[PDB]
Amino acid sequence: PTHVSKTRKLRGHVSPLWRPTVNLDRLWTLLPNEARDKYLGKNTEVAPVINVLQSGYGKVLGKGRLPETPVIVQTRYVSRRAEEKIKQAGGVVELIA
Amino acid sequence: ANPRQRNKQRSGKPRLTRRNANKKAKAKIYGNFVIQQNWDKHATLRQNYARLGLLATPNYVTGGVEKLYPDPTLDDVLDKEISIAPAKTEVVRQ
Amino acid sequence: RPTVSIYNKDGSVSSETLALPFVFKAPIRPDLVRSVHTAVAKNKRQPY
Amino acid sequence: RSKPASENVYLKLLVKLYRFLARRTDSRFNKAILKRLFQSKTNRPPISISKIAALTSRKSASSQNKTTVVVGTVTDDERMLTVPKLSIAALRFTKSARARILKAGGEVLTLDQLALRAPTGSNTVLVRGKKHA
Amino acid sequence: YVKTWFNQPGRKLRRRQARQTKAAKIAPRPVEAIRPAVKPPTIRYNMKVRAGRGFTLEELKAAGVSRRVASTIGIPVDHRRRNRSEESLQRNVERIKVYLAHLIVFPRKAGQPKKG
Amino acid sequence: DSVFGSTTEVAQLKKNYFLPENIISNADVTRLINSDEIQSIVKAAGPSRVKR
Amino acid sequence: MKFSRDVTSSRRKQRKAHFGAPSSVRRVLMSAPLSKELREQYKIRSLPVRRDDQITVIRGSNKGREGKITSVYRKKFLLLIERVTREKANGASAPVGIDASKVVITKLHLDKDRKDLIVRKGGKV
RNA sequence: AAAACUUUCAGCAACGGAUCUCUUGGCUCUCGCAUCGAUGAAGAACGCAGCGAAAUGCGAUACGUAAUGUGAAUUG
RNA sequence: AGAAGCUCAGACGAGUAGGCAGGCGUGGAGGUUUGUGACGAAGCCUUGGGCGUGAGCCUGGGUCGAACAGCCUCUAGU
RNA sequence: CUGCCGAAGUUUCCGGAUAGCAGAAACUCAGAUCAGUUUUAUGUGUAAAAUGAGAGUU
RNA sequence: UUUCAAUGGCCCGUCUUGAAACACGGACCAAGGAGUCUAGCAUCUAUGCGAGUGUUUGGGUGAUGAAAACCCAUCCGCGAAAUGGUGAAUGCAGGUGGGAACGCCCUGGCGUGCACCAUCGACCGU
RNA sequence: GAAGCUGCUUUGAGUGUAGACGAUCGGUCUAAGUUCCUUGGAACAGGACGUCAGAGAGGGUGAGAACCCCGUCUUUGGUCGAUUGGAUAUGCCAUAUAAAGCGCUUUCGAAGAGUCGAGUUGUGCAGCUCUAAAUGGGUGGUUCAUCUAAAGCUAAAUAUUGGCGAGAGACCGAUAGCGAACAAGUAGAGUGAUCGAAAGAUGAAAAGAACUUUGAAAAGAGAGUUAAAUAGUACGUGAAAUUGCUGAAAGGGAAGCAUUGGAAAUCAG
Repeated sequence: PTHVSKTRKLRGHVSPLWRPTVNLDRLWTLLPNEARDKYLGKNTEVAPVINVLQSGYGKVLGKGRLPETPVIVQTRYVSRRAEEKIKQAGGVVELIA
Repeated sequence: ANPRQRNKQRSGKPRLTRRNANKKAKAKIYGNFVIQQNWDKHATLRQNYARLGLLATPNYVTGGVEKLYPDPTLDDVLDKEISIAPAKTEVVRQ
Repeated sequence: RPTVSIYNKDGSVSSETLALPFVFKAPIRPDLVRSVHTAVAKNKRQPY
Repeated sequence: RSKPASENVYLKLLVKLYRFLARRTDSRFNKAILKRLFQSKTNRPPISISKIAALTSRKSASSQNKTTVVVGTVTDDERMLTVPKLSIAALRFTKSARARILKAGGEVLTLDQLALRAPTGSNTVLVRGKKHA
Repeated sequence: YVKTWFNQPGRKLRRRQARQTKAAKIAPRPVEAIRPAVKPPTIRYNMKVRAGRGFTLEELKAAGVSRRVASTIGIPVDHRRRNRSEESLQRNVERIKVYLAHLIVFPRKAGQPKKG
Repeated sequence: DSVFGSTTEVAQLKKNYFLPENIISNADVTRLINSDEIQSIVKAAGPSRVKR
Repeated sequence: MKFSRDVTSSRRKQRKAHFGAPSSVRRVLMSAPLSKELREQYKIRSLPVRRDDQITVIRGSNKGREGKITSVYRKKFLLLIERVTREKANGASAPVGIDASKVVITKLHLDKDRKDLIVRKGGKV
């Protein structure tokens, strides 16, 4: 406001390829909370599917540890260490065209 | 302000006033008689269409709808016939 | 929760009651409301 | 800074409460808390629930029942999945952090509740947030 | 030259009135036509599905509608778009087939002379 | 209760809105100070306005 | 409160309309209330005044004076009444004008036109 | 060294039109609408009233005629 | 105990450029004062009185004849 | 309108960056370091008692 | 308040200079009269939320003024990953020292040790 | 797409009437104090007692009016006429020996030239010179993809300092706001193109000062009107500069100012 301006007090003083990246530690966070309660920590024959393309991510990177629960990761691209950690956690990677 | 506008400001002839500026007025229904009878003039067209059992748009709506109360593979599909749709409103049945 | 008694057309207390909504326990902020009101009471200003 | 620029009435109430506690006790904890309440938001960075979980069970761990105290916001850390039991007193909790701590863990506290529980700061871990920003 | 938006509320109400004036003219029928479902043309957007312009001549023919009566009952036609995959064809056939099942078509008045 | 919700229950008429949480639990610090917990640990209360 | 967007609540436009109204409108502007006996007789709250109407001055210095209407001076909103005049310095009589709202009609000048107007405004003749 | 004269102060009277109060005006924003002319337009000139110069209205049918509405004025 | 407050003690006081803080006044807006007013609002005048370090404020009398202000916030053609 | 703080007055490098003087913010420091000062000692310079002051940095 | 006496008192503003003086401005009074609005960027402070955040292009809706308030579908902006295609806990997401704060003791000792700073260390900046 | 074939599905460029639903124009309809007292020239003020309210917007009325008047609300309508729009029902007429969609093919399928383009000179476009093609030509991409120029029409969303109206505003308040609130592009200036002002307020009502007297007259003095002429058209309020008069005081080639008191005047406690 003009009233609080300090010129009110000077009166009188003479004056590429689109590819957002997601790391492994956030892969389970993308999935909703009720599915995590169902699939995470339980040895179920059916595994959850995390299509990281539908969540606005182009590539899955390898930062972080995944929990030992297997999970199917559907994506376009994946860093070489990321899918190493994925099968070490028991999951598989399905590259999406 | 203009010489044209000052011309009639000083003139004795009254202005050609038409009182047509009634906002908030929703257009009345001609066309279908059944719709006209069951249509109430206060509600919007989206509220009237929903109440009468009709669709204002067959597509998605490009905004958040209103909420007044806290609500509680070719062959099998290319040749399949949808078993019509039920009429839930008496107007739609009408 | 506390209950509030409902009053009839003649001012007599009705036997029905309602639990106090949680909104009545919200923090009461003169500083925040004044700032929001300052900006919101500016949104129907015609230009000059 | 003899007073905070914040016009929040409840922040002024906390400052009043810890003005008394700082001067009517001999706790260097209470003097520290009063100073950090005066500090601006720039100098009060948020601390994550994961860093709190780390600093409790770090090295020799020995967290026991010690209550974590931070003058700031305890933001949640969605990367960590299984949340330990924690007791934190803070200015604010993000809705995620408060929900996660309560569901699988201990309790959340405000700075007035802590002053009742541990007026002298006994068995309290005074944790700051990373200012590297 | 500065453009101002003081008529932003005035424009919003004028369009809501225009929608209301449409419904006055044509009451038992929707104020919008049925658009198809298509997939955007880029690697960034091909996962999504948005509304196209009209249903291709093969989508109409497969559904059972002819390209002449399609406009009459409110089904836009797109002579330019084509079906490069069965996925797009089967998706829009069911969009029409749902439309036809949910549609009430009032009969017209047919002129008929005394003799044939 | 549906318009505003609570601090732990979502508002039904406002998608993803929870009531704000306060900085303090009890908004009366006077009784907080005069509580037994704090009074039992404070050092000896010095004098008020003193003689010159 | 006004709710129509066709009626103006502007003081500027109300004074301009009142002070620039033509004689056909100033006739309706200068109305006077009917007396108690006339109101219970005609079921009419108020009428526009007319020459040769027996009225009774209600307010002003001339309160209580009674007389007919000699000329409704529509162009300055003043009513002129017989035996209600002001004596100038030179002895001439200048009639004193009173606003129509300050008088009360005690005997109407009934014509065919007024009678239809009475029964037009929900009244009994 | 008394008056005059000059100056200062106060009172009254002048001169002046500030201040205050308002205001059929301006300015700004929004809204609805689309209608000049060879069937002579916009503009110009001259005229017309019982008593008129401007403005307004009008065109030798000249501060208007017909029709329609109102219902008893106009007014110096 | 308007803790924004109350109280005790000591020292210091020019100040350009510059830096920092608190105040006075004006037009209009939201709130408020069971606010003032034809038994005289505003304005103006006065060798009338009072308050403040100061910007300024209140008041007596006279004149005047229709509106005006205090506090809390907003705003600026201040 | 009042109150408080308060300079430089010019080096050093290419109109300037720098430093210096003045402030702010955030740190650690009181069994500590400073100093437009004087002594003592070693050969004017260097090093360690007197006196004063809380002293530092970013 | 006016006046007298004693004592004191050089015309204000601007400009130039180390400094004056000069050099302009000023007959008198009233009213008007000059760091404003906006776009971007950056600092600091406050506020809301916080790995998120941003309702107001637009749609819904709004009977009491409806240019307000209210509600939000899909996108999008910045942030969450850097480096020059690839793309990150080796090691409690690493040890040593100083350190805020706390605890146990009989000033000091011991333990714990945030922020930050020097240190050995890694991983593709973390 | 044409032409054949096939067999299912189709049909008015009419003309009346009736009623309903809309739009436009005009006329018309509308709740409650003007009871008492006090102040005042005037009550619309204060007080007392009431009323209406889907109306307590605003304006007028002799000072602040929901109840005196116009209005406002009801009206997101009643009524009366008009003039019209797209439907519905129904009557009459219908040139059907007709027209169309879909489906089938041992039959066919025309597609725009001084234009594209090349060269050059100017600012994709234009001039100049030269001047085409028919799975051709245009435009993209690493052979492919896409399009079909050199002919044409087309509502809506969009713009709008003008034109016909309207409703508003944290706008200006007569040196402001448009140059112009009045008189305004006027008075006035210039050969001309053009340039371009100043100027709002008596009172509720003109009741605008009869009459007498002086004076040639303008005017003056008594008088009179008004609540008021400290409202007399040189008109609300009447500031400062400046000027005249009266009172008090001071003054030997400046003056204003400051400090301390006296004297005179005038206040306060």
